[PDB]
Amino acid sequence: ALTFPEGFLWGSATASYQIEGAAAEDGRTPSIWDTYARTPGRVRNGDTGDVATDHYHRWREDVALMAELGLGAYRFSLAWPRIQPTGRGPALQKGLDFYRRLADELLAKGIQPVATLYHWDLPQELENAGGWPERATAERFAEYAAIAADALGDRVKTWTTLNEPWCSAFLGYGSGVHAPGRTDPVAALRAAHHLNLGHGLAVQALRDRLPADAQCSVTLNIHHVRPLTDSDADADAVRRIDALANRVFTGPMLQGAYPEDLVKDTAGLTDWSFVRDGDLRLAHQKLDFLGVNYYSPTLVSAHSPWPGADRVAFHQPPGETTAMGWAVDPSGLYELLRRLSSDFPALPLVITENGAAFHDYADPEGNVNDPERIAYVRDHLAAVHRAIKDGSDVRGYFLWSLLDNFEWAHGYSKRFGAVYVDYPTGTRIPKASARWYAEVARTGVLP
Amino acid sequence: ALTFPEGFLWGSATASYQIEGAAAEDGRTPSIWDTYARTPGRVRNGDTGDVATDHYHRWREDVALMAELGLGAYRFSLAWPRIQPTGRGPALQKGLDFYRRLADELLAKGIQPVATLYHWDLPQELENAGGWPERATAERFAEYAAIAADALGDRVKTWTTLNEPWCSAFLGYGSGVHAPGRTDPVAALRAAHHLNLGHGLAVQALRDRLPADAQCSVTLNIHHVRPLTDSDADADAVRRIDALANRVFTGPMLQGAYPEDLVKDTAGLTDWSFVRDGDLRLAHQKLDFLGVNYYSPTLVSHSPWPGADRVAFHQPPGETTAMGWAVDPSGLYELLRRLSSDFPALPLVITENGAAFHDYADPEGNVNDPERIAYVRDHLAAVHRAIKDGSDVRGYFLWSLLDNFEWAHGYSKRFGAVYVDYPTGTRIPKASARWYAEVARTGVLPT
Ligand SMILES: OC[C@H]1O[C@@](CO)(O[C@H]2O[C@H](CO)[C@@H](O)[C@H](O)[C@H]2O)[C@@H](O)[C@@H]1O
Repeated sequence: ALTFPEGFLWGSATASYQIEGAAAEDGRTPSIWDTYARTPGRVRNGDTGDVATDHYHRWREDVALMAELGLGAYRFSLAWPRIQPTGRGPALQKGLDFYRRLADELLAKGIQPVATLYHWDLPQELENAGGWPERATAERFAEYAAIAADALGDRVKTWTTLNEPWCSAFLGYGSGVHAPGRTDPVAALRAAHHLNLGHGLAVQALRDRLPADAQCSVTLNIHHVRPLTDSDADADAVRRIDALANRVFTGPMLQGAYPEDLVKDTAGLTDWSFVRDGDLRLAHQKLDFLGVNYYSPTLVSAHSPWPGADRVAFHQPPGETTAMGWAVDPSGLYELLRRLSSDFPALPLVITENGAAFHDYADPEGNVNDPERIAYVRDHLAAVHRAIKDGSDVRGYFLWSLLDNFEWAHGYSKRFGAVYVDYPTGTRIPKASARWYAEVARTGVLP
Repeated sequence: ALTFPEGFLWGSATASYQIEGAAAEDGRTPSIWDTYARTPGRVRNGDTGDVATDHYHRWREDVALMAELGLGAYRFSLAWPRIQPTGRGPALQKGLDFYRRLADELLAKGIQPVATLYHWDLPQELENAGGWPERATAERFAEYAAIAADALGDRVKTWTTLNEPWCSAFLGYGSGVHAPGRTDPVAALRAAHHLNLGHGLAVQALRDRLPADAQCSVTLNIHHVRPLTDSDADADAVRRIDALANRVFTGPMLQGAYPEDLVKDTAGLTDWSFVRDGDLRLAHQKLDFLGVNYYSPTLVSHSPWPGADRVAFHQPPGETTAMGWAVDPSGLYELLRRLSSDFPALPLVITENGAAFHDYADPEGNVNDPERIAYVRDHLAAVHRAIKDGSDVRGYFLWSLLDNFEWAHGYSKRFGAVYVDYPTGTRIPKASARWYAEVARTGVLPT
């Protein structure tokens, strides 16, 4: 039985388009994912987030559920399309009101609201104007950040600018398997840069409009890259992928510069002239903690999500697999945390996303048993505890996700929730893992 | 497009314990599967068929769906536990009445009732007395056949004695992964013989109590065994498994003799003294057609394969289903060609073919299963080729009309053309249901 540090934060996480629904209600206009999902062949079975879990209408019930589970924090994302339809123009108060009431209720329940400004639902109009590969998008994001802070700054004290920019840039503009579905290596790199720029401009805006005690962060899915063999070549492959997966973001955001090896690796693709003088300084803002997302390790040896790394081959890491077919290896989380502690010793860490998809089902008696999820979470929490014992400054853990939801290109075919959702009715059924996690959250002890 | 013979029969199939529920109503007492499911660790998540799809109560709705889908036949099994609780004594009219009403409803809507006498739900009392390894069970089964024929003979004109005796004998008494859960190679072989015997005695009883035009059959899951390599050693492994999986039943049932190689292969286990004088002639009864069940190929190079410890099994190449089984329609084509070669004068009916996929109902209440449509279409194409090449196949039954209790897998695997939300029992015809209906209506297979 492992005991976690005093004050360790126990929460769950969700994203706006994945759970809200009410896609065309109260002033919300389409995001790139609305467009993408409605495009034949882009999302499994043509699923869309039109309704999803209907959280927009069931929000009060969901907060009550969080309270019953004894969670200390709730990480959610703000829908740019609801707050500032089209990505420009004035704030839409009706949109902000949804988050005002949500945040107020969370606080009334003693649950800390943690808001992510951008979790992929870019207003379609901004993509029409060029999307992330277009510089203006970064400036538009900073204006949106100010709008959000002005409206919710008095109730929300923990802010995250972006969630997994690697996915937005490389899957969104590199391999095109995520909205908006474009496939151009240079567009992907430009997108990555403007996400770095937007992030910095947003933190600047947040610091200026939020109370002095407010916390600001960014959430990155830190790939833990390992080599297939001891070969010197495979070690170079690890470097290349680490550069593209992590350092293209941690470099600018946490060090104020793009890694030189990355620039060299991509020299045949671009000269990075879109990096205007001063952009790196703006991207490099002081953060209160780094949000880390992790699910599985990476093993290595024009339409790719890895511009310039065509020589690299990827392999299935060893271990049992989840419904995503991803390997289950908690050692990757431990090693990843140690790497971060070594590279950024003074930066506190928070696991903002970790969880697993399994083929859950409600039986005739109305129960949803997911012992596999309990095992996955338990094992990964053990790895986190071990990293902490070894010196890593980890301050919290957020289980992706409180609810089964729209898992992007997979549609509703993949269930990650602690709480099962019967989509046709919207009925929530806490799974066995919800009851187990609630105990961990209430005792701070991992059995 | 491929056009099937205008007289080709199109149906769907189910089994009593898998769909009925009402496990303790109207006099029904525990079958070996009720007992097995109640045993910790035997069935996924402790699932049981106590409620299942609640078909015992909602059957009228299911027959209505079949009619809506234009199916020409419905294959179902009779629950011995409902008809004769202890496996002997007075037949319960309430039990018989359920099936009489069901058969009448099917006929009223132009659907041909096809009844299977035994689909694994052996009355517990018969197991307490020895189960299938005990000869009396075969005798009791034949007396049960007469009871069923007397009560339903005026309505049901197509009868099947046993469904997949290989599973009953070897999974039930060999590896113990199926009810009753015993693990004894000799018990498994004795069970196999008594299933062979019971089958024959039942056919005799059916022929005696049914109208002259009634048809009798047996359903066997015929394993299509292939060797990993072209070695003679692998070829012999194929022979050994083919003997244990198929010929241990086809030999006695269709040829009046156990294959000599099987007797040799098992000489270290038994001398088959339980095979009494006259037993082979009894097992060898003329049938109107052979029911064939097929899902995936078998690749070879406590066990359910007595005397075959020198054989290893491998994952056959191809896409996989939720069961992890390889999808290979060529196995069905080849299997049919072999049966046509071995038993040319014996008509064939595909009594079971289908696939499990991780289906879900989306927010709009739809269940899309294009993977199942592809599976069925591909296998039907294989059947059509077999027919064109000379195989006498006269019907096809999609396992299963409904998602149901999939034995040791519990409710974790969905095979239905119709989705079932277990907590409510709500039925939602999947995309495959509408697609299959079109095929069953015109007999035209769109490729
Ligand atoms: O020395 C940079 C250091 O101070 C912070 C405030 O704590 O930000 C200032 O410096 C930036 C870089 O020149 C400006 O872009 C920003 O507006 C300004 O307040 C931190 O972000 C940084 O770590």
